[PDB]
Amino acid sequence: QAVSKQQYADANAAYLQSKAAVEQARINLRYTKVLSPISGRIGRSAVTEGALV
Amino acid sequence: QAVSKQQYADANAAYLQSKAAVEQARINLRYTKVLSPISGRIGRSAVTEGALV
Repeated sequence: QAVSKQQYADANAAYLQSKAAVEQARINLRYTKVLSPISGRIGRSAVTEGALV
Repeated sequence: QAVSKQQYADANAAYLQSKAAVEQARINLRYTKVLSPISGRIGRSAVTEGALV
């Protein structure tokens, strides 16, 4: 009881936002490595280095 | 828990200071009527009107 319920609430809210932001950012980072879904013969790239995807 | 214990302690302390300050002001104000301690004969006033005491 050294702080109000509100102050704890506000601090807990900010934390939950941060937790969320991390998890999304982690997923996007993981997607920077475009991986093969299967083993097989890959063909031609429809995309050249330096292109925007 | 809408306020902390410190906040309440501080409000309680300010209130109690107020009680003490009213009592002292009441006392000062009662003393502006200077009263005879006993029945008897009074002589000369050693102090005039308009004097400082």
